[PDB]
Amino acid sequence: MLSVAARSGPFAPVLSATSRGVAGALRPLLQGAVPAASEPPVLDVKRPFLCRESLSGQAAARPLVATVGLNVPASVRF
Amino acid sequence: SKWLDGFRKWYYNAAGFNKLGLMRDDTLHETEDVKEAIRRLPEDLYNDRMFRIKRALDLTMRHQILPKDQWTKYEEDKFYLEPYLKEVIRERKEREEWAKK
Amino acid sequence: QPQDLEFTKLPNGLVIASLENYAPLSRIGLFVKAGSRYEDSNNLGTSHLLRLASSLTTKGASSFKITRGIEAVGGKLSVTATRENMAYTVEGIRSDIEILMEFLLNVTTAPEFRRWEVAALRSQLKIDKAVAFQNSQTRIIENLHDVAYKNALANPLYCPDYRMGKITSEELHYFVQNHFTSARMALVGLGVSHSVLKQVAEQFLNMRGGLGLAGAKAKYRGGEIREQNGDNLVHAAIVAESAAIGNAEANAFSVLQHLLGAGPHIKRGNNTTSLLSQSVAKGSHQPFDVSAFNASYSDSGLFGIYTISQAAAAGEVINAAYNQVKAVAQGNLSSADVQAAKNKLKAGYLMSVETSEGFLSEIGSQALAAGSYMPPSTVLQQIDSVADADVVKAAKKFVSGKKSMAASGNLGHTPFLDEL
Amino acid sequence: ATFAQALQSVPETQVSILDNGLRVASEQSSHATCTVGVWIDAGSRYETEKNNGAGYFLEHLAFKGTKNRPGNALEKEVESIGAHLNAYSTREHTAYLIKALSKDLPKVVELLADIVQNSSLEDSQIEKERDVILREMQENDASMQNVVFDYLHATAFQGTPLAQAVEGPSENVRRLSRTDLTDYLNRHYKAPRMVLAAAGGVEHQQLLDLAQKHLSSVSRVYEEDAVPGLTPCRFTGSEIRHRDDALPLAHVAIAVEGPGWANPDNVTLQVANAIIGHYDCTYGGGVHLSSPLASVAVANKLCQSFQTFNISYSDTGLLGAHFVCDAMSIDDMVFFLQGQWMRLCTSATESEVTRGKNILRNALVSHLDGTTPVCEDIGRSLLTYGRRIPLAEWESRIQEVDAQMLRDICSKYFYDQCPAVAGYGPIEQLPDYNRIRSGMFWLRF
Repeated sequence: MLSVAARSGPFAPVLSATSRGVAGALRPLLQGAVPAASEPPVLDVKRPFLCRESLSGQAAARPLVATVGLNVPASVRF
Repeated sequence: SKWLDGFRKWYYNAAGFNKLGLMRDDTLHETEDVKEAIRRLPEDLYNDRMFRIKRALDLTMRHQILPKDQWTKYEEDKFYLEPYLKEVIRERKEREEWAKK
Repeated sequence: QPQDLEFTKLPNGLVIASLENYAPLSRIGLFVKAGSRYEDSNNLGTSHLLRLASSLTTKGASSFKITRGIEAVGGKLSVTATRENMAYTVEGIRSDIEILMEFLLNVTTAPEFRRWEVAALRSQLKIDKAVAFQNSQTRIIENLHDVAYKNALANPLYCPDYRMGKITSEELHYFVQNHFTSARMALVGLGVSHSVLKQVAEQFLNMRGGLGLAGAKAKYRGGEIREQNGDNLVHAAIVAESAAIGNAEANAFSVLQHLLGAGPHIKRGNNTTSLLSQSVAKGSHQPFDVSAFNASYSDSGLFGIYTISQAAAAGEVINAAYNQVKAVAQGNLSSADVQAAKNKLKAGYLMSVETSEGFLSEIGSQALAAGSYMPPSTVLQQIDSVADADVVKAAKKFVSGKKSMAASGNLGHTPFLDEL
Repeated sequence: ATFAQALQSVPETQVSILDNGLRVASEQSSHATCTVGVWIDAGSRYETEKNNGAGYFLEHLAFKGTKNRPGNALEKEVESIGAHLNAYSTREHTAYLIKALSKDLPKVVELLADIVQNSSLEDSQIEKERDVILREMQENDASMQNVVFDYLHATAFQGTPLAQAVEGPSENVRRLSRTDLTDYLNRHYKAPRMVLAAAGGVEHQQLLDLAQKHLSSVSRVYEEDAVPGLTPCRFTGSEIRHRDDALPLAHVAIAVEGPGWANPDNVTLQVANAIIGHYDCTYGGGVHLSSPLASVAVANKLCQSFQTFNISYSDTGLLGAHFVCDAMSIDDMVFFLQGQWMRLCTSATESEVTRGKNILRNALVSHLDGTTPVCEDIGRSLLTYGRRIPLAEWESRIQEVDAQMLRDICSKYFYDQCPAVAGYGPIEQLPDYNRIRSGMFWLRF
């Protein structure tokens, strides 16, 4: 009884991930399907930070505040 | 008047869209403002309208009509698309006036 | 009256503050205590949808009318939202401040919230959240509040991904009818007459109920979460409870924040006076950014250290910063450094006030918080009245307090809270 | 209490000249703080390709030690008085700025004079900041917009000192030495091309006395009469395309030759830029936006963002539009942008012209709200116009602007002109130069 299936009764298919690399002779129960998950929007790539002088100033020291506007860009201040 | 309601009911029966189960707001032509009104319709009204149009198309394919008791009548011909369509017309007239300015 | 600020309070609880400085640009702000604090688990993101729905069709002006009229004036309409409060700010020429105030109060007091409009706007909610989370500090601060509080401040300032597609116009109307009430708003103005301000106050804002729903007092919980996302730098915020807005303890905590380093004053500098940066740079050879995070609210505060470092050196940076704050709590400090911190705080507050946008924001925040004007001279007086013993007490309170940690990055060497 | 009365009530700045020709200007407000800065008329337009990163090196090394205060002592004094410190450099200008209180003005001006006069450049600090510049060049190469603007500047002002970027090439950064920095300091940091600008709770008499105390000896004379000179830089119609399809978005900037600083068409072209407008994907306007380009961008979902720029240099400028979009909307966005440009060029209406004028009023006053932008405006105005243009004069120019002369000036500057195009990213959809020119003339007008 040195195994997850022989110890956890209903938690065996939860603790054990089974992958059929080759399709079996018998059909499997609960085949499942991906219901067309959405894609996050494509945005501009934020710059990386490689030197400490340009790294300074980006550690937050104030409460988070958001700002939207009719004709001004939505900014966030830290 | 009392004469006007009876004449309107007779003309409504002569129109013939009640015999296929339609309503007036169903039978009005789908222009741009009408399309905006249907987009602004709630889900239940949109589903009932879509089923009514589909059943009407099936009936006209079969060259038949609904039975007499199942025809819609003048008193319960609800005008569901009327406020949405009126608001779309008002907004389009506002945009037209701003374009005129 | 350019010499002072005219200040009145209506019998329904509304606050009216005005200053006639004869500025070419006139500003009108409406400050409401209707932030993300006042949401329970059932209507999360309603504040975000309201903030993005501040340009919809209203009972008095359509969305097309609002947009075209405001951009024909050329003035600006904006919403600035915190956890505590929202601010609806309009600015424009003095000749068109009347119609700008009409648009502002039409979009605040009576929005229709048509369901097709919010159905089209929830995609804009998703896009705005993505743009806000383009940088990682927003995510770190949101996670920090979420693990610091049980309720009323753990609510995210941005709409959850599941709640996108679920926020209804009924929920928006419920939120507005329960929180957009007269006793919790303040209508402030720069370059406008107090008579005009009070006239439009009783012309629009007279028909709202009262105090409305209170809140949930924001109980503290502590704990930690760690988002491993494989980023090139590791962000880590370790905070604890502090005082609320309106306390000498909160003033001491702000002085302590500026003593440990609230950020750089010099572009591309070494930050030679900030004790956190000095202590980290004593034993590091990597890029880093360490600062004192401070965020007070109406009933609770958060004070701690924010560190951005490399993946391998994150533990060393966090330990050095924590040992520096531990030394401050033990009492390793000088009165000259405390005076320099107070001078930094005075300069920062005065530079916040010097801009008319910041001045309007401070006026509205003070009107919502205390219901009275505290002059900058008196603010600097109490800032100077902060003592260094209270700074040591605040540092000891942060050291001894229960910890909340939000970390993100590649955390193979980032320590845990029990290891600190 | 009208707009013109308020602009009359705006306080007037004061300008004075020292004995060495250094300009000293001040605007007094009721603010408790002050912004004191030094603007030097020097930059990449004066660099001659051998010291192409000298200004960037100097603004990195001016705060890392001086003769009187060595190493970090100036930083210690700045943090002790609580002042914010800043610097930047554009292709014509180099600015140092200090935001502080009104009671620390002598210390602020002494620190500014010591920075611009007695900057000690140690070789170890030179090497350290050289490594910093290499890392920062890598970071700015990773930044999408700066690459496109540098590409646009190069492909528009090629063969001239205006093509080279402010940071300079990495070869010149690595091979630049201390003697080149001393040559740049002794050649370009002259007295009469310096403006000491103060804005806020500052008295012009006290500022002039402090400038006489500190900035009197700047050595305006030249080493062997090696006086430089302003040379015109040609504008050319051209494009650069850095195709790299792995990047998510495409940045495209299209510009034409500008009017210059002293040209009175700047107000008209800024009004036209207000007509075209700007948009970001997070804008709350939606379909009902007054700008028709932004409206069609929302309606067709073309661009992530676009903006209109009018960058002006001595008798030249880059004037155009920069947009970030996906890889499948570049052609449509170029088409719509050129269509809006020539709608402005051919059929401009008084209603939209008044809308853009009011937008420009709001933009100028909102920019000039604040001590630091007032100081920046003072410095740039004295460096470019030779004087500070008052808000009443600006408003008079906007009153002079109407639809007919806007139409004439737009037809002068946009219509049938060869543009400069800078594209970066998946720009296969971006049209050819011939297609861009064919959009840059209409067959119906």
